[PDB]
Amino acid sequence: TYKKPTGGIVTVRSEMGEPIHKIATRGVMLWKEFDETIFNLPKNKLVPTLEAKRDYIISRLNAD
Amino acid sequence: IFFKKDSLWQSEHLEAVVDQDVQRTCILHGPVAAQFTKVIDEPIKSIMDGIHDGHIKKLLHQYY
Repeated sequence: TYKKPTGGIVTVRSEMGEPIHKIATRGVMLWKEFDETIFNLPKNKLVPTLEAKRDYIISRLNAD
Repeated sequence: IFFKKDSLWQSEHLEAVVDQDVQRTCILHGPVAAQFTKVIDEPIKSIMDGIHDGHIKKLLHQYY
C-alpha cells in the first residue's frame, strides 16, 4: 500500500507527513500522485513547479 | 493546505460533493481488515455478536 493500490487501498501522506490507509479512489490517486511530484519538493522549487503544471493540476482537481 | 485540509467528512455527505461522485472522496480503510468488509447494511449488533458468539462457540469446544 506504500507503492501502488493493493486490495483497492493505498497509503498517502497527510499535511503533517504521516501515513493514511485510504480506498484508492480517483481523488486519493491524485492525492498520492501530488505527494510523489509536488508536495515532496523543497520550498524554493514549489512555486515554479505549480506555475509550470498549473493547467494539468486544474484539470485533475476539477475531474477527480 | 488547501488540497489536504478537512478531507474526511465528504465520504459521509456525497450530497455536498461535485456530481455526488464518491470517487472524488477519501474513505479511510485498512488493507487487511478489507478482506472481511463484504456484506453492506448488516446491523452493528449482528457483526459484534457474530464475532463474540464465534469466540464463545470455539472456546466451548476447546476448554468445556
